[PDB]
Amino acid sequence: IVGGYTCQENSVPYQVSLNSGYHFCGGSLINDQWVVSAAHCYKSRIQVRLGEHNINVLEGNEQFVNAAKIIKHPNFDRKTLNNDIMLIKLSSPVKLNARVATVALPSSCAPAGTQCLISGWGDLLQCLDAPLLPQADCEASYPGKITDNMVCVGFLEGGKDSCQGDSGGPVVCNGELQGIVSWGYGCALPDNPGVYTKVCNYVDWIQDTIAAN
Amino acid sequence: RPDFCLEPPYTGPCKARIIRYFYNAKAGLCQTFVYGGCRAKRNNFKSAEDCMRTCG
Ligand SMILES: [Ca+2]
Repeated sequence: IVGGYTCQENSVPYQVSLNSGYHFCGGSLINDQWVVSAAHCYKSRIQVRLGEHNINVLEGNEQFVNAAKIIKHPNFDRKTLNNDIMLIKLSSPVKLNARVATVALPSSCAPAGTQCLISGWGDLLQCLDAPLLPQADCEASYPGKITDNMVCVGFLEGGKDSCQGDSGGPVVCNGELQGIVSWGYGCALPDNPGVYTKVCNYVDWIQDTIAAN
Repeated sequence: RPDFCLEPPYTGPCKARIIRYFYNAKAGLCQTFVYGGCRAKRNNFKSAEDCMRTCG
């Protein structure tokens, strides 16, 4: 996150850190046993860390839980990054409190212009307030690289953006998870806002997958 | 040595933070850099040994 601000401690209770020795991606808690992240964040062994603020200090509110099952979207493309979404089932249910809570899945796709909150460690959790951009502008910034399963969030003038270390993290608008940090050319560069997985196109896949596992 | 060994490390468009190794010709050894998680170029190794074996 560039041009952002340090989040108020525990103000983003659904934020998680994916760790396989060190922090490498973010994620969001959607229920007491499942986390959603980016498919390019796949690793055979992943430990999920919840209730974190400072990733380098044991604060006392953290919960460490190993991933039991890791399921990437069946249509994920490693080259185009289309369908960059993945579900992680935890080894055991986590304890929900003020520091560890779930985020709601979208009721519908949020329209362009909607203000959202992006968070990640890309060592204190960083926050960024930014709007969903019109698909036309997203496409104009990334000629022929944007699919219907992607949405741009940020500013066309750059300056503020998510960056390496934020992948898989949440983009929450009006209390609902609308995006997942995915990719972009550089960070906070003019005419290249961040690109995110459009979560509203996957609600049924998410729910059906959770019900079958 | 191979030409890809002289190219600067490529983070890529993805935003993960994955530590990888690359051959730094200017220094003559393999160092670490942050790989984004997708579209890796050839001067990108999971270990120092493989990096030095290929680009040494
Ligand atoms: Ca901590």
